[PDB]
Amino acid sequence: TYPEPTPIYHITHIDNLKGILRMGKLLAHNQSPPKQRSIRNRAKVPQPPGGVLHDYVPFYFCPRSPMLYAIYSGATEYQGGQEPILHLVSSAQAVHKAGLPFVFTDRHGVLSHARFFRQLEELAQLDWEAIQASYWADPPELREKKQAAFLVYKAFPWALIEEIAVYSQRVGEEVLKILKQFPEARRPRVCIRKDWYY
Ligand SMILES: NC(=O)c1ccc[n+]([C@@H]2O[C@H](COP(=O)([O-])OP(=O)(O)OC[C@H]3O[C@@H](n4cnc5c(N)ncnc54)[C@H](O)[C@@H]3O)[C@@H](O)[C@H]2O)c1
Repeated sequence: TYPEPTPIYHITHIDNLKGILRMGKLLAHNQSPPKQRSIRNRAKVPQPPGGVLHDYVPFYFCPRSPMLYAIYSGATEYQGGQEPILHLVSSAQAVHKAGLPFVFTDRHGVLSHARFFRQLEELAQLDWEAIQASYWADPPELREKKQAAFLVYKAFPWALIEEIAVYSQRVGEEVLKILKQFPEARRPRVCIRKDWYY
C-alpha cells in the first residue's frame, strides 16, 4: 500500500519563485527555465514519454531530502544554505487527474538499476519507510530508496501547487511579497515547517 493522497515536493531557491509565477509553470531543465539560482542529460527514461531525466520537472516523495542536507552542509556548489529554499508541494493524484504525462521511480532516478512506473497503483512498489526516514544516511539501499522521484514531463502548472513551505517567518514574508506581485496567480498556503529542514 501507499499514502493517499501522495504528496510530492520540489525544492527551489526563493529567487526562482518570480520566474515560476511569471511563466505560470515550472519548466524542465531542457525547456530552459529562467532560473536565477541553481542548487541527467544522458539518463534515459524507459517509460513513455521517454527522453531523459532533464526533460522532466523533478519531485521527491518527502521533504527534508538528502539534497537539502547537501545544501545545508554547503556540499553543493550553491553556498547560500537551506533557509532560502522553498518546498513546493503538490500530489501525484492531482497530476494524474490533470492528465499530465509523468513517470516515477522506486529509487534515485540516476541509478542504472532504478525501476520506472507510469501508473499510480505502482506507488505500492516504493519503500515508504525509506521515503519517510529521518535517519536515512545508511545503509545504501535505504538512502537510494529515499530518493524515489516523481517526474512530470516538460512543464508543471503553477495552479497544481497547493502549499509553499518555508524555513522561517522572514522567508514566508518574502514569499507573500512575491505572490502579491502576481495577483492572478493561484495563492497556495504558505507554511513555516521547521520539521522539513535541518
Ligand atoms: N529540486 C528538486 O526537488 C528535485 C527533486 C527530485 C530530484 N532532483 C534531482 O536533483 C537534480 C537537481 O535539481 P534541480 O532542482 O536543480 O533540477 P532541475 O533540473 O529541475 O533544474 C531547474 C531549475 O529551474 C527552476 N525553475 C523551473 N522552472 C522555473 C521558472 N519558470 N522560473 C524560474 N526557475 C524555474 C527549478 O526550480 C530548478 O531550480 C535533478 O536533476 C534531479 O536529479 C531534484
